[PDB]
Amino acid sequence: HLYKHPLMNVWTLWYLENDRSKSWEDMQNEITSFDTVEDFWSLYNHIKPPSEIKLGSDYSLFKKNIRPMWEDAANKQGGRWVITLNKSSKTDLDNLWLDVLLCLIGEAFDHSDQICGAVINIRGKSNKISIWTADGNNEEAALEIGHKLRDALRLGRNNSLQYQLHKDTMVKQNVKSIYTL
Amino acid sequence: VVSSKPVKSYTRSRLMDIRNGMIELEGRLRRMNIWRT
Repeated sequence: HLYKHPLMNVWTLWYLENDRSKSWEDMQNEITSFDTVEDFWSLYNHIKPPSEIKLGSDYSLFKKNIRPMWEDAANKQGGRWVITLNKSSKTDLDNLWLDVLLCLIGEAFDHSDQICGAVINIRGKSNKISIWTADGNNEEAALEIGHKLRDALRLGRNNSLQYQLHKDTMVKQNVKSIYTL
Repeated sequence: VVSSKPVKSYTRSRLMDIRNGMIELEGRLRRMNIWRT
């Protein structure tokens, strides 16, 4: 068990205890970083699936030295592919999230250097899964990634993909979509 | 194009296969009530 399959990138897993906090509160926790398939699986097998974590929690897998925030240099000019999961079962939820992680670490996208990370929001009622990219103006990259996502998760009309710029996402209570699939 | 980071890809199927043929982190996983066996 000495040898492990190397990944192209180093990834970091993040846990968000609470989605609402005061301006000085840091509810975002680094859990660990990994460089190999085996290390990822080892991490995965020891943490709770998103169907079992607290409501108002987040899971986030981002490349090393990129925070799960849009204020970060890697995310500032970028955006995200959003998938809304209304009335989705737990096994389907866990499977979608895992398949997303596998897309990331497995480098399933041609524009790999456009991928920043991904995050799942568990809110009980309606959960969400998002894939963050570096540049919202990079139409080719965004579209390619979106199509790959659509195929890799076998999405139909029922669940639409929405590409939203992080700058346009600043609403207290809908958000404009640059691209739709 | 040739660069310092050559492409290393893994299909979902491959990754799952690798999963099948198989620190102090436990403490922090337990502290966050995230730990699971």
